[PDB]
Amino acid sequence: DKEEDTRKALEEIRFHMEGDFLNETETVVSELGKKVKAERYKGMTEEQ
Amino acid sequence: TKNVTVDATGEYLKDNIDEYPATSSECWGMFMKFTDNMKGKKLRECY
Amino acid sequence: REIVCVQAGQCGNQIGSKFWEVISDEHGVDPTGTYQGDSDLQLERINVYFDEATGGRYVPRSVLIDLEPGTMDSVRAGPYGQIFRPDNFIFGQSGAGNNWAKGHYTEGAELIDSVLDVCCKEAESCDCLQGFQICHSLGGGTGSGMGTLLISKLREQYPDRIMMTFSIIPSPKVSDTVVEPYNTTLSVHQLVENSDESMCIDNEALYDICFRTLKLTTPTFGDLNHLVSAVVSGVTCCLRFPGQLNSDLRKLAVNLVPFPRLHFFMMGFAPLTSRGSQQYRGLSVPELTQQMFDAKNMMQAADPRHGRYLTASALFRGRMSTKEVDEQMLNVQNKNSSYFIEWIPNNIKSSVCDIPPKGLKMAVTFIGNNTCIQEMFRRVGEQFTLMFRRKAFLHWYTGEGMDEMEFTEAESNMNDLVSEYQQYQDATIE
Amino acid sequence: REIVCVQAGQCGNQIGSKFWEVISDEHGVDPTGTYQGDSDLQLERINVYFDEATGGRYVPRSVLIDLEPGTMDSVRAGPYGQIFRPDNFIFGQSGAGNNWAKGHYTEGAELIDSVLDVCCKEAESCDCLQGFQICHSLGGGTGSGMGTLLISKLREQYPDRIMMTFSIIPSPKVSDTVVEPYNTTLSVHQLVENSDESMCIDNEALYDICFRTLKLTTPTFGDLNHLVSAVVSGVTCCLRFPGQLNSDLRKLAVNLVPFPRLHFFMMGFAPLTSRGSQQYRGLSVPELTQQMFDAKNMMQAADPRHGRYLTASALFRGRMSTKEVDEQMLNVQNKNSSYFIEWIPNNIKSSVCDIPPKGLKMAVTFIGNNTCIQEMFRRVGEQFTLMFRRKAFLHWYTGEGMDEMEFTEAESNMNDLVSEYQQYQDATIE
Amino acid sequence: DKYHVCECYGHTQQLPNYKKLTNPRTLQGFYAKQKVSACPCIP
Amino acid sequence: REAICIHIGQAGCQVGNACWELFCLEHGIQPDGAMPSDKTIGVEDDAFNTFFSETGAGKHVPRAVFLDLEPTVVDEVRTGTYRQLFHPEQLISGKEDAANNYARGHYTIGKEIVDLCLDRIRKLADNCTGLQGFLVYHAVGGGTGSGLGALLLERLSVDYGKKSKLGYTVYPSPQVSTAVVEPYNSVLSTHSLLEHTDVAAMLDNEAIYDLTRRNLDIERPTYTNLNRLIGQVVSSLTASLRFDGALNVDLTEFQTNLVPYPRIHFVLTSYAPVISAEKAYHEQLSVSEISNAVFEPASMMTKCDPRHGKYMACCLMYRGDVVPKDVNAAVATIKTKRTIQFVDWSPTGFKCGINYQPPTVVPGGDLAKVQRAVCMIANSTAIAEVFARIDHKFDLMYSKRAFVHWYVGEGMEEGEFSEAREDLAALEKDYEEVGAESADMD
Amino acid sequence: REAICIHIGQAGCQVGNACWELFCLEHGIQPDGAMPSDKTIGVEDDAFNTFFSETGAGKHVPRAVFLDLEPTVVDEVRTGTYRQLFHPEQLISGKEDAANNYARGHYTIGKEIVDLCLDRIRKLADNCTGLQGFLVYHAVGGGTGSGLGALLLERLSVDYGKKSKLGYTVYPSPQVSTAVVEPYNSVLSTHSLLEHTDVAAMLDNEAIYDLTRRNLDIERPTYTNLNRLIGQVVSSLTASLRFDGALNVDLTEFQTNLVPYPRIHFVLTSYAPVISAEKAYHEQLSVSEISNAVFEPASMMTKCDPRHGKYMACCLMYRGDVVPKDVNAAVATIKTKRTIQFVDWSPTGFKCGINYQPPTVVPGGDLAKVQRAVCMIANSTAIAEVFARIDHKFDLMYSKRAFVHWYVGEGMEEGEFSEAREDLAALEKDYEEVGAESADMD
Amino acid sequence: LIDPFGNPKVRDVPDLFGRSRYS
Ligand SMILES: Nc1nc2c(ncn2[C@@H]2O[C@H](COP(=O)(O)OP(=O)(O)OP(=O)(O)O)[C@@H](O)[C@H]2O)c(=O)[nH]1
Ligand SMILES: Nc1nc2c(ncn2[C@@H]2O[C@H](COP(=O)(O)OP(=O)(O)OP(=O)(O)O)[C@@H](O)[C@H]2O)c(=O)[nH]1
Ligand SMILES: Nc1nc2c(ncn2[C@@H]2O[C@H](COP(=O)(O)OP(=O)(O)O)[C@@H](O)[C@H]2O)c(=O)[nH]1
Ligand SMILES: Nc1nc2c(ncn2[C@@H]2O[C@H](COP(=O)(O)OP(=O)(O)O)[C@@H](O)[C@H]2O)c(=O)[nH]1
Ligand SMILES: [Mg+2]
Ligand SMILES: [Mg+2]
Ligand SMILES: [Zn+2]
Ligand SMILES: [Zn+2]
Ligand SMILES: [Zn+2]
Repeated sequence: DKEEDTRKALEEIRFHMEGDFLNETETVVSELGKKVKAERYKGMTEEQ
Repeated sequence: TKNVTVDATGEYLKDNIDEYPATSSECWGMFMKFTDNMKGKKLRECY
Repeated sequence: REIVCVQAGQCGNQIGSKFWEVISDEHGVDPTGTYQGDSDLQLERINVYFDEATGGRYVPRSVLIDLEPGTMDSVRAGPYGQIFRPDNFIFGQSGAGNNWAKGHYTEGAELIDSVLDVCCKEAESCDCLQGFQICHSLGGGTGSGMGTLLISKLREQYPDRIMMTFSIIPSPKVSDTVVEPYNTTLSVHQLVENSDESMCIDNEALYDICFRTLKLTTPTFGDLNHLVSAVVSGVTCCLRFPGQLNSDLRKLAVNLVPFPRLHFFMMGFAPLTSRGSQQYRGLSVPELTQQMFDAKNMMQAADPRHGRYLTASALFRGRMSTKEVDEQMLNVQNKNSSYFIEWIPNNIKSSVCDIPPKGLKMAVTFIGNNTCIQEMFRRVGEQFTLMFRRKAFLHWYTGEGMDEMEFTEAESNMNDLVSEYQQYQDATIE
Repeated sequence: REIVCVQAGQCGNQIGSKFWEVISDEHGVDPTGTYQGDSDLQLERINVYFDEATGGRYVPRSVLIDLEPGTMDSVRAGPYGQIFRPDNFIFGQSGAGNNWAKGHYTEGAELIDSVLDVCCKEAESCDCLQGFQICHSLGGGTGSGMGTLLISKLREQYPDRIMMTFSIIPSPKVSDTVVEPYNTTLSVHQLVENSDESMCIDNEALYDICFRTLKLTTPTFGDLNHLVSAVVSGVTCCLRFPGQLNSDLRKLAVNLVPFPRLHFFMMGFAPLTSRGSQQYRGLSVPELTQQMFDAKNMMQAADPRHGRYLTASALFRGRMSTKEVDEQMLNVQNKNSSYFIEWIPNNIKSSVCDIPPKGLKMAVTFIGNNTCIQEMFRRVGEQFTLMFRRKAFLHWYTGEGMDEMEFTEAESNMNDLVSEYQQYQDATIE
Repeated sequence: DKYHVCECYGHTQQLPNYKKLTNPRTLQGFYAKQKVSACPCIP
Repeated sequence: REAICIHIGQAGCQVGNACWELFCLEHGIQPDGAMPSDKTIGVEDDAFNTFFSETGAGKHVPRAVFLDLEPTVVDEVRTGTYRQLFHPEQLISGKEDAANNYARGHYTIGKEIVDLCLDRIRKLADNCTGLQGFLVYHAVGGGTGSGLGALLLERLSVDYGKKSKLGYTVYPSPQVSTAVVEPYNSVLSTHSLLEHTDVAAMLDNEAIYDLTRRNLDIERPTYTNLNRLIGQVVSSLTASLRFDGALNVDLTEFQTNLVPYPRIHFVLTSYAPVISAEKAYHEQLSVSEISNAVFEPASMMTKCDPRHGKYMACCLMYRGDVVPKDVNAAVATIKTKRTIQFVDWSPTGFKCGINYQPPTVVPGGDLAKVQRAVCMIANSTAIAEVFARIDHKFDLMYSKRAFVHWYVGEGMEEGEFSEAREDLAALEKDYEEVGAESADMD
Repeated sequence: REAICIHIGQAGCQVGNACWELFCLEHGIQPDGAMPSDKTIGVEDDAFNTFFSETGAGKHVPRAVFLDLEPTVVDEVRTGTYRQLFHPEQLISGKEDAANNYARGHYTIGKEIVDLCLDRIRKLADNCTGLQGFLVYHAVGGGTGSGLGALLLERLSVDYGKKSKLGYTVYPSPQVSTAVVEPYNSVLSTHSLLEHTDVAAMLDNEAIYDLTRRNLDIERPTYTNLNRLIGQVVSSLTASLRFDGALNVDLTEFQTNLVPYPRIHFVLTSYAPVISAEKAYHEQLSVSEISNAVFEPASMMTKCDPRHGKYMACCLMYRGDVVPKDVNAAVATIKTKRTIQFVDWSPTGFKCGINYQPPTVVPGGDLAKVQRAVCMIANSTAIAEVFARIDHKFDLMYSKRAFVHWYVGEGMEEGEFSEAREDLAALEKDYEEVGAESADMD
Repeated sequence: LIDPFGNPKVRDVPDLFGRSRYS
């Protein structure tokens, strides 16, 4: 049981570290969302 | 005088970039940058 | 046991988009509405927030109302916007103008009948209806006026159910609009009569959470709406999943409000920590309890240390022992006894649920009833008194039709709410 | 039985980095924080200084404080710096200015609340709390003022626990700072009321140790701080490993302090010997005892030959006989009987621990309570009266807000401490 | 004391009274209440 | 959504040329009214609708009228490069000028031309579905601008009622002047501007000349530079209706937040990143720097010093790459300053707007290209000094009756001079009274 | 972290050219403000922030203003090699000089230029987050340096208040002289330095000429050599803020340690390894040798002999390969000497600093390359002798009202001469009284 | 490089004399 709890906690940390909320990125984008960026605007890209 | 004194060594520096000395200033890190980025964002204090 | 959601104004519609993303993710609903989940535990309570349309689809029980269609274009552009039912979008053709009287009396009475018709159509479809959930800002124009109008109408039609509101109130430090105090005062007058339980959030507290705890370099309103959507989706979790000690919105109300006007509550969500720090701390019930009572993790500008707790509630999600929960609540009650009202022998209710939010091993949401909330209303009353003594901008409201006695009546009602909290703070056994 | 550490100022953070390197090395913790040790004996007492983070890791129970983050960035950048929890670094935005009054009254009161919140959060997590451990210099600015402020607050919140300090004091020959007498006098005034046990080290004594005993060609602060970290880690060894005669900080205090004001001690560590000479002499209890009582091996400028020992303590590490300890302490007391206070029948306490520091067969740390400490206080008081009679730099302190009465009170209290030591020096049986 | 109080040389370190200096100048409010004749004309 | 522009006389038509060149170049409409047939961006966005309507043949045509009493300037517009953009009915021209007489424009000559103007405005208002105001550009120093502008605003105010009327007005400078009779026209104009305008923005050419000499590096500026700056300001205020953003601001929110009492509607205007291309590479131009710029009096487009008064409300429009948190940090920094003062009855002094579309760069222009800009409109008691200068000049010149016979010959009673002068005196006392501290509670 | 430099007049601008040349070469910024980012071995660091701000495109620009009343010297800076480094607004120039008249700089002409300077300094201070002082470079012998220096310092005190202002000042040499009216200007600068400055370092060209003749092998030195020495001293003192070290020292620690009473803030400066390339390879340069060097009067940059007074405090900055144990042994040996005496009320007379960055070598420079150096600033009663010679020369001329017509005609009361001379006399008596031993104790 | 206890140690002071930032 101890080993199982350890594995679940490691999966927890791996989920938080790779998530999009803390990394400030977005992956689920709608086609209309590529033009309208009402909330989710954060800044300009390098190419711009 | 300013030409022959300062502009000559300025031109020499323009020609040669190996005269700039190396250094180490590890005291400038992430907490200093955090304090730099947080100017004017004071919130939730009691007086 | 079905909840109906109402989203009003720009802030309400934007928070609603994130709320429905979190709920659709937890039940494994694709943004097209198709179920793609992998466990029966997801399906067995899907009815609570979604209705099932033919051939697989699920539709969310929400009404969207606004005076300018700009927000509809904003929600339609989001990643989950397509899920919403087209007939549930109600909009006009001109804005509230940041004016409470315009939003309440002129365009409010024009649109309100269509909103009540949609809310009744949604309510009468449920086999048993639980309370309503409303998101809006108090500082705006259509949010305050039309939100409080609709709340009053729903309170007339369903007085025995629960009325729940999440509300944003103007910061004393940062404002986008000058006439915030009038709209706030009139809205607080409406809420204290109509609501059963009201949660208050300061944008200043969400910015302080983002900058100090999460260390985000460039926070946006989407982050603030994510924190709010997290707590909103967390409070209803025990209604829709199994657990060792079930709980319900009505049991929370029965345990939190000693007297009917004292229905204003504090909010918190525990697992918040920066991506750099996450490698440094293992999950445990003491860590969640310690963050849960830290005033740094509370979403209002008032600090509990300036008041006293009448009652508090904690809802735990995850596989954990009941002994650790009970003993933690006993230790916190025993060590800080001066901050708890003495004529109530036990102030904390606990509840435990088996299913955590996706990607977290455990989570807790905290609701607190503390008298220091009186300090927010006092600050709003101060700014109102500064502008009202000089009739600073009254001609707009009077041109809509309001009598000046209305402003003094609303001010008097807020002053009486502050007085009642202050008297119960300083009460004694004798 | 776990200790919470506080490191304050540049000297404190630098000494702390070497201490946590030594502690992490003896328990086999990788600089990434991962346990890589080779015996369960290392794990069974890891709780004393480390908390356990998930999947193997350990984190050190320490608070880092400074007024400009430059030092914090230097410590975070060090080879073991990664082990420290990011939330445990507390810093302000402006310096102490090398001024005690600034560190105590202006930036102290600004930061102290966040430090007290972190120290209470760390203390209340312990199942049973042992004393606090603080490292700071008295001659500096933020170390002296905010360290004594924090000591006062922790003494208010935990009056039944132990308060222990390791402190650096100005050399008698060369000053590092012009205003050292004010900062030293005010800090000693705060410590004599608040502290339970205080250890003193002179940088001049460490230079004399390195040059005379170790014959080092190019010493650096890393060597001085390594000698200090070695003795610091030695004092706690009996708390965290088995032995034939266990010992504890409270047992040391009870045997060393005859009266509550007499709590300032000298320190020494014995098996110091140069790499060329080390091949010529094997370790044995007579060799450790002879170096241990040699004034050449003592870390203060005052010499025992001008005073008398009230009490002393020796902590031995290694596999060794009780005969050599008992008979050596009796033999040393009998041959040098004039240097021991006669109205106590036995002045030395012994303790024996099985596990030595890596690479040494045996080691002993010595703590001594000697009346020659009066000479240091007398020298500081003379330099203070010369500066105070002429108002030499007083406008800085008075401009911060201090009343002149504080300087006369602190001078009078320190002068009475010198008188009390002198009276116990010349006492007799009669 | 043994020095001068800086009111010599014609300088003063007193902070300005912002509320008084902030009020505007008007024909009836300011100019008409002067012993010596005054006007809004730029010289 | 829609707004209609009315241009009167010489200044108003010349400022109109700069405005429509900019609005065409910002939307991408060619000077002949046809969008590029090969430019398939992918989604034909509706943003043009605020300023253009389509003729069903697919040409875009603008929602504007050009009004003049002399033919020369309108015939110059008719024969220029943009001949095909405007509908010929929109360009209305009379035969002869109002000869610097407000009386001639109001009573004698504008009465003949006004009904054609009303018919064109009727034809425009019928081709709208969410009209939300009129923008008017004119100068009060000249005869037709003052007289016909007042008469037309009176007729619009009776016919349309509640619809908003926002004016951009060229007022006389304190010392630079172009005609002798300016004081009489500016006094007679102010009664109409007081009664028949919801917000009035005041401009002085001497301030824009100082700004073009100091900030830009132009030694010999001409009216085209000033007109391009005015066009940029109007584009900044109307950008909130046309492009995506975090916090939109409809013109009624502007009117609700900026005007405290119905007579207190005269506002100052300023613009921050007026900078040359060579200066642009020596400095970063962050949000806080341009926010600090709009509050310096060296940035204003009207010759008044706001340190001599108190602010009642400020409306800050940000366009381009800005994030709301930076706007909040900037506004929090401004509030600390002691040389910026607000009346004690106005605690929440700011209104904010944030739009994502950066300002457009015009090929022959003199402004640099920049990633962000801020524009400010503010209401302040400092304006009482502006009125005091005009009153003083009118007093001397009227005391002698220096030119009155022209006005009496063209149809005006001499009494009208005294009435207007007293109404301006009461407005000047209102601005003195509103700034008085509430020491009644002592 | 950040510091702002203010350069006044001819000496201040010429010393500024050498200072900014050194700071560019020490940080690694090229003369055009760029940086070869692709050719690098280590990693990019934030250390430049103390002196430079970035625009974001990677150009660097410095935190300095250059103030002068004649255009020629600033135009020489504008047309030289570093033309692209400075922002053009920072280089401020008036139309005409103060003609060696303090009155002309202070009352009539500097009042016109001063408001532009204050606006630029405000624009710099707004782009900062931890400003910890102003560095000011000027000469008190000339008219604009004295008068405008005094006015700017007076305004800064009221505007910024408690913020520190540290001045490096070229005072009139005791027998080398350049102009006849030097005593009046130096005296009338007494109030500014005495009441509006936290530490003032005094330099005399005759001492730097002696140091360059004796230690360096230069037969015909010119101002660029002296300015290079001053730049090296400033780089040594500011290195403690910018690079890693064993014992750091913030600029507030100097003020805390060197000034016992608020008027006693004038300090002497000296630098140790001033040596030529041919001698440098024949000798070791250990810590004890350079520590012994800094106390000899042949090493000082001010013409005063400290053997005629008593030290109150010394601050020693060591940079390069030094070990703290050697610094302690050296300071203990200095303390042993019988020709060095401290006042009996100052028992702990020393402050130490140790930094790892060795001094930089400039391509056209005259100093050799060395692994270590030490710099000292100290407060001593010997400085009272420097003021007495100026007072004697002032007393000589004022007696005959030799040149008073210029000052009184240009706007000054005759009383101001007597006022300034009595205030400096009281400062001399303060330095006599503070240095008197407290031998009477009982 | 020797510790006070005799063990070898890594460098603790940067080597900067004779070094150049740009290759
Ligand atoms: N900024 C700006 N000011 C202008 C322009 N044209 C004229 N003015 C100013 O406006 C005032 C003159 O008003 P006008 O427009 O010439 O008067 P009008 O409308 O032609 O009236 P009439 O002379 O009767 O035809 C003077 O102060 C001019 O400096 C222009 O194109 N731009
Ligand atoms: N060390 C040094 N001293 C200088 C330099 N330039 C001038 N001085 C000295 O400073 C004094 C002259 O002051 P200036 O700077 O020329 O006076 P100013 O500021 O130009 O004042 P005005 O003449 O009125 O314009 C003399 O003692 C010069 O020897 C310089 O570049 N370096
Ligand atoms: N937390 C949060 N605040 C918002 C959001 N949108 C707007 N606000 C705030 O709400 C206020 C504007 O009210 P708004 O919703 O526009 O009122 P309405 O026009 O009646 O809908 C300002 O203080 C905004 O900063 C949002 O998505 N999240
Ligand atoms: N042993 C030791 N002493 C140090 C160290 N760093 C500084 N010191 C001493 O501590 C004193 C300076 O105090 P400091 O830490 O700078 O005070 P602060 O400015 O308040 O942080 C001087 O006596 C230094 O010699 C170090 O790493 N080891
Ligand atoms: Mg005309
Ligand atoms: Mg000159
Ligand atoms: Zn005086
Ligand atoms: Zn003064
Ligand atoms: Zn006049």
